[PDB]
Amino acid sequence: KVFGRCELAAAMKRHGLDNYRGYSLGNWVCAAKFESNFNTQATNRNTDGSTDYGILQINSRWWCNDGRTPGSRNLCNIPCSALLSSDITASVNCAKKIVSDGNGMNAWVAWRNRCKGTDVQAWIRGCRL
Repeated sequence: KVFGRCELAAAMKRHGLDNYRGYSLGNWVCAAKFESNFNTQATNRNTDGSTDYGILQINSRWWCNDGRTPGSRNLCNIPCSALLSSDITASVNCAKKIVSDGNGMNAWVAWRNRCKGTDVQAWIRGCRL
């Protein structure tokens, strides 16, 4: 599913991402925009054999199992395909585990290069939350 900007904003808030770990909803929408262009079915293979999945492009090397990633760990305890459904539950709950520690949203390269330090708040402007 390819989400509209405000449509994904409402769904994410509905899934408890607004201010999760101190990150306002704008961050998540902006991260989704640049990681997958709001497309839950986005996938990108990497040279290390891993693959990034879903709206937030979660990597299989550590968070999910796709049965072909070398030295793969499945910390979110799910098949990577679960990160591709129109139902964002899996991606959201896995992302919550990822952002909970480590380096926060700095875990998302696109968020770090296109959202961090900008009016991330703009991505929710005019939205029907």
